[PDB]
Amino acid sequence: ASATRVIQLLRNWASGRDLQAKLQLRYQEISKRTQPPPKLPVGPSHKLSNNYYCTRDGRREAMPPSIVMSSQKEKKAVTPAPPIKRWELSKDQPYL
Amino acid sequence: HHALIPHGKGGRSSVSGIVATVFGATGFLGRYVVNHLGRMGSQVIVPYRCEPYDTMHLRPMGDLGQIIFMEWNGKDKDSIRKVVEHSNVVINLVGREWETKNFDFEDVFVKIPHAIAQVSKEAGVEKLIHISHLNADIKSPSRYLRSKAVGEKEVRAAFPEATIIKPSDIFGREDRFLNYFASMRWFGGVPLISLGKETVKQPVYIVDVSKGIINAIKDPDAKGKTFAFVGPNRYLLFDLVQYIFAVAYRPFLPYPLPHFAYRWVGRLFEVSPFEPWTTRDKVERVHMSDMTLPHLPGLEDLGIQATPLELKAIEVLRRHRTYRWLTSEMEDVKPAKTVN
Amino acid sequence: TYKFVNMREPSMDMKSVTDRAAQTLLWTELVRGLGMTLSYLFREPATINYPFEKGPLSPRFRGEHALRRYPSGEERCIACKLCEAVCPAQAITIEAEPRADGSRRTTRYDIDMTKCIYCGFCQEACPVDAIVEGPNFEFSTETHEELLYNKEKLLNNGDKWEAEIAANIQADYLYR
Amino acid sequence: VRTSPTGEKVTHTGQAYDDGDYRRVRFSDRQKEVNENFAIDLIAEQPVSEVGSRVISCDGGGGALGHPRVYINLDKETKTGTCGYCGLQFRQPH
Amino acid sequence: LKKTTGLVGLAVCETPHERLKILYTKILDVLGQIPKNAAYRKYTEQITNEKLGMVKAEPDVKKLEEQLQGGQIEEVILQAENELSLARKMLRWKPWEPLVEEPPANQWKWPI
Amino acid sequence: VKPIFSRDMNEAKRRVRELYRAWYREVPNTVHLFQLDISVKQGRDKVREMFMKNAHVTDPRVVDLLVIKGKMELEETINVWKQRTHIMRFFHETEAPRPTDFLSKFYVGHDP
Amino acid sequence: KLDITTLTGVPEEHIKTRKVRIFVPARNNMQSGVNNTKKWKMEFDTRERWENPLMGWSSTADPLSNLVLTFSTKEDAVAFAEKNGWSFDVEERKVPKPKSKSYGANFSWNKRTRVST
Ligand SMILES: NC(=O)C1=CN([C@@H]2O[C@H](COP(=O)(O)OP(=O)(O)OC[C@H]3O[C@@H](n4cnc5c(N)ncnc54)[C@H](OP(=O)(O)O)[C@@H]3O)[C@@H](O)[C@H]2O)C=CC1
Ligand code: SF4
Repeated sequence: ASATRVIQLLRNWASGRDLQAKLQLRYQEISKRTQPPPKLPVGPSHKLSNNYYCTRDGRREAMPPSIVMSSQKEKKAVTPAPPIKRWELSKDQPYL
Repeated sequence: HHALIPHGKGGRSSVSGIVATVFGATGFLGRYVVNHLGRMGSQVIVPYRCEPYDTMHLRPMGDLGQIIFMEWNGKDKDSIRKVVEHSNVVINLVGREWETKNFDFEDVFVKIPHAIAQVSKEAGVEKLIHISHLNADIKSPSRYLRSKAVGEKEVRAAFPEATIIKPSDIFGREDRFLNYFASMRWFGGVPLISLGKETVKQPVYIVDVSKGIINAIKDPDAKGKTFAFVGPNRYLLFDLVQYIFAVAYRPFLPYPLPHFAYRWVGRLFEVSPFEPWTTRDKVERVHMSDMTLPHLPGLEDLGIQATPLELKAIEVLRRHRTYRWLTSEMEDVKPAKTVN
Repeated sequence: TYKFVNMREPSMDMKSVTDRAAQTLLWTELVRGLGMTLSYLFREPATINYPFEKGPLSPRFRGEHALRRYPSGEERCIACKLCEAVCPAQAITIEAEPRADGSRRTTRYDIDMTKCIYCGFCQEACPVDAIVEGPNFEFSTETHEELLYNKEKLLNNGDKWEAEIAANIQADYLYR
Repeated sequence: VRTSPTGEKVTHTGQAYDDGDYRRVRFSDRQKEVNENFAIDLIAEQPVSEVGSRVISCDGGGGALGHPRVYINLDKETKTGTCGYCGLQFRQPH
Repeated sequence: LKKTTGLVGLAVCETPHERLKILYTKILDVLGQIPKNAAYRKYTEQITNEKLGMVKAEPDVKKLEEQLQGGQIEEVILQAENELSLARKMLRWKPWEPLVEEPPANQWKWPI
Repeated sequence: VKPIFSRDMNEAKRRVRELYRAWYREVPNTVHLFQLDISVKQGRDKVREMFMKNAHVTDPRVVDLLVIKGKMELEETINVWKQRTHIMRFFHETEAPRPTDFLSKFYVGHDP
Repeated sequence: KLDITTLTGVPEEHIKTRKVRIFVPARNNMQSGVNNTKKWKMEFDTRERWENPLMGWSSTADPLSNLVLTFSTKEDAVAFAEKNGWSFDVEERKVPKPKSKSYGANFSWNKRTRVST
């Protein structure tokens, strides 16, 4: 910024931080508005051979739901899934 | 010249086909007439003289494009021409209860109506509606009433088939007649010439008058017919004012007005460097019973039935109702005495 | 995986107790907040001097729709109605007839800027880059009717803003 | 841009309010927005390109900035081939 | 003894093993009244017996929590109470009975 | 068929009677609180008309459902959840009369 | 005798004065696909459409102008119409009659089916 040294010292002491290092206002550090022309890459399906849509047709591979039980026509107890594992306290900062 | 086929269900978006130019649309009657035209989907070419801010309240009444606001000059006739050029119906509501400096009673009741009628005829306007009080007459003592009669004759002269409606006292939410009496309580006591014992009044409801105008526009037979709008019942001035003060629940302080004794009060009102408290002609209107003109057709001829004042008085005068009735709900009041 | 906010126990030693008693009695934390506000007072304000200074915008900005022309001057739109189909708010009404030259052109192209949501569709759908939301954003009107654009209004907007619109498209046409 | 008998500026679509029509009132103290540039005149003014191949391709210029590429047949000597999108005209020499 | 369970509204149980034993025994007693061939009875008995065996075998709260994989042991006792209530209502509902009614012809056909 | 609240038409009629009672006694309070300009008799006449609108119903479940809706509307009116606009919506004041004779319909528009 | 008319909230004019058409939509003759002809459709009667004065857009006052419903079978559509108290007209499904196609017939020795080209 354009602040005088005295004002910088005062604002930094009031903050308790060095505000000059990280300034909310943006200066020349921002990217240039005009940029060199881009050339975006093509995807996996841009091939001239072995690219039949039948192989990569996602939608046509969906199927109607499978019917596990239908009313209209020992065994171990089971759960919807294995029980969730307990989370572990973060190493970087366990307590804020 | 400009014939439009009606389309739609008569709603806000429907095309009624009545392209109209409501002069004095910003007025108490205009506020309702425009509303009805818009709800029918009638294109209303509103001529204004004031700031657009004042005309802003008319904007919501019509759909997009239905309401066109164009400034017009009261004296200049080219403004009248441009505002009636593409109109099949023109309604004349240019009345000033008091007399202004620039515009006198004659200016607004003879020259302006006659100019409008003449220019409407030049443009080819199919139907014209003119408004003049039933009391207004070529011999009526009130100058404004006399000017209204002269303008009525001139309007008939310029527009032979114009439907000149002749309404009685009009009351409504933004009335100047009922509200006048309600505010007389502020003015010391209740001034009552002859205690209002010689002034029978027949007030018509504003909505009834507006719908009457609209139906007259719609009905073919209305052309070249001097309609007269009369109230459902006739009341003595004392009775009406008493009922007003009852529904308002304001302390009735009726002191009669001796001509000479209260003439000094009227002179003081005139002495004011501003207008003589809405002129003395308004007080003359108060000092006059409604004329009974049964020969002229009435509301029922158009099919609209006049709504009784008693039912609509509560709505009109609840605004003047204060903590006087808010804190003390008590009960309601009784209908005014009907001199019929 | 998870972190405990709060869940901290204050020390009970006499020094810590004295410090916390000082904070309560001497309003230390309030003074810290006050100092923060003071520092922000001495920092440079972020206000830009509108209208003399304008906020940054990118070439892909979506503003007032503008029908464009070919360099020859012929109007680009070819009455495909693809824009009307994708329009998520049905703000585009298109009518077409074969014109005298025999080309497929639009007799009516109305964009109701009161129903449009400025989604950016149509600009990405039109096969001929006809309707292209221009850079203009300050086109407020005093009446509702002014915002119901017509084909003449859209073409006038395109003619007015073509210098900027062509440059913005040139900037962004490779990303599309 | 021709002017109608009422004095209105007729549009490139040919739209003009008739003297009987009441909708002309909307321009009483305002203006009717008409684009002076007419597409048909400008597309007419463009010179007809002469190409020596039976089939030619018009992209409208600018490559991806124009219109979808179409191939135009120019065998007919009587009539010039016209681009469906661009509207430019081409014909074989002689 | 943990200071807090960590979840508000859940308090540390001073005697977790005894509470769990009592709750599991009450669950088994309620399940006894359920008919023998009811699937609910069989599965709940299996789970309850496994839990009770683990509870009796392990004397350490942390090890028991690791073995049960039911979260903190207070959550386990809450879950046991919930199971007790479910079983008590199941006795009234009798879900083991056959289906009340077959659905209409195409009540579950999609697309229509 | 499972009954909503009444197993027979008579019981539904009893519920209708209760709802009518409640609306009837509520009407003057509505007029006073909402500062409506209608008379109490006018409102009660509208109530009667609304109740007779559903009279043709000949199924107990439909009657019960209508009663539920009536109760909800009455609760709204008893509270100030409904505004003066909502209360007056019953009185189609703004809407112009729609003629019902054939000749008037033929004149006005193409509608059947 | 199910009647939901009171509960639907539809105003009486559209309940009484509207005729609903129950049909299987015919194939768009421009295309040979038939997938759009496999489900019954319920469509209301057409009403007046007029031009808006301002822009010329088609304005309507019929709330059910765009309402169309899909039903698997004719009976389901009929039941829905009856429960809603709408007068209904049912158009029977039109199926393409079986045709006899022979590529050999294009080269008949004596019959007229021989193709010139
Ligand atoms: N009791 C009643 O209301 C009765 C009414 N009438 C007549 O009904 C008509 C309308 O009544 P109402 O609406 O209540 O009256 P208002 O006085 O409330 O409004 C009359 C209108 O006249 C316009 N006006 C007045 N003088 C001029 C002028 N010099 N130039 C342009 N415009 C002018 C006003 O516009 P602006 O406000 O901008 O000046 C206003 O819109 C009037 O002609 C009145 O005399 C007759 C009998 C009874
Ligand atoms: S940006 Fe507006 S006009 Fe364009 S497609 Fe989206 S909604 Fe329609």
